[PDB]
Amino acid sequence: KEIVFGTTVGDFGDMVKEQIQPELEKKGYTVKLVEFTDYVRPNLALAEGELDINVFQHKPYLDDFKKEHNLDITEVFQVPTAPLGLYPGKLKSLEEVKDGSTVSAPNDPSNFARVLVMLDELGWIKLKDGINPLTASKADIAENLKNIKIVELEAAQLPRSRADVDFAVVNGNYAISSGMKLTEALFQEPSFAYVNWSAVKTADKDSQWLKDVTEAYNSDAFKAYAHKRFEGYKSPAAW
Ligand code: MET
Repeated sequence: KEIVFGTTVGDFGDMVKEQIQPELEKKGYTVKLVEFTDYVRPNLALAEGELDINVFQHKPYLDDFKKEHNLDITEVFQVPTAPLGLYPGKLKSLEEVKDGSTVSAPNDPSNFARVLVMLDELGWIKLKDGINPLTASKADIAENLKNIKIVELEAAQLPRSRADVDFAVVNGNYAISSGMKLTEALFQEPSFAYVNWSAVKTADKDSQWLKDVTEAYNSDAFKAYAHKRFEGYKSPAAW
């Protein structure tokens, strides 16, 4: 049987080619990897049948997408994921924030809510008490303490936005594929609510090939591989 993987370019794809694939091949499987530069196509490909499984999103994003597009897909297991971070732009230190400082952020809702929670934690803005952090939006901002100018861009553009803003909050997968380092972050998301999950069509939830893939992503071998290969990554809660 052939298992078709769909991932964002970079780290999630490397995991498959460097480790997962060879492991599954010694069980008889043939693997095919399809990489995506964007966040929109993977779930569509999975639902359509092009992919048997994709690895590139967190639950809040999956949940938002499934609902908006009515797709029968579901999360299965978590994987080591690059954390969301606030990186230096024109400014080099959190201490340099000015009234009116610009901060770039991804524009899709589930990821944008994260930026607002982070700005709240840093004390640059204050979110209204009791609001759902997973869906935090601008309407939820009680006070913009530092009159921060939030610049919204398509997720894939965040890395090179650093040249035009004071600080940029970059999704990990794009930070890594754009030559950035996790240690360059001035502040990282402390939460574990966004550790990425693999997703499949609800119909395959109990398949034998999926069972083989999930233990491939949880063996002592994979954990050792991940520990040295993706240092600084957030680990699956299950570990
Ligand atoms: C498509 S949701 C964003 C996924 C991205 N790898 C992150 O964890 O920030």
